Amino acid sequence: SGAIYVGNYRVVNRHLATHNDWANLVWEDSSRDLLVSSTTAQGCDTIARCDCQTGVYYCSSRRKHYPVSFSKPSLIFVEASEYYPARYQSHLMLAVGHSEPGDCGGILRCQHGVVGIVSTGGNGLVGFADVRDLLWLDEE
Ligand SMILES: [Zn+2]
Repeated sequence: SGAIYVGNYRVVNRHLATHNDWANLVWEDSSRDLLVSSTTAQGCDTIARCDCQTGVYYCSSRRKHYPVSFSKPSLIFVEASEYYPARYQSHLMLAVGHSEPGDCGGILRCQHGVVGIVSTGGNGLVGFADVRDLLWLDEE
């Protein structure tokens, strides 16, 4: 589990969204596994605005932050997981690393802020849903 809290936005994995998320929807995209809902309280996370390919992600199933290199956001074929069939997922970045279903929502961060959240795992790869292209999270 995990979310990003920026401005009056809450960013979560679409497969972990709550009724309150859907009842306060801003934007959602199944192909990216992302959903954004509106918040009453201001959040303090900064979204990275950059093309970094190195950062650190949180792996809840190891209670550890791991430094990783990660790929550019792309359309990646993902094997079946407990929450999606095998499919193409968009805006996805991969690294070599550990990722269980419970690790979804862990933050990937670089020197510029939050890059994305854990979304996929298996075959010794961890996939992160990028948020750096969602420039509107920074305003309004
Ligand atoms: Zn960066």
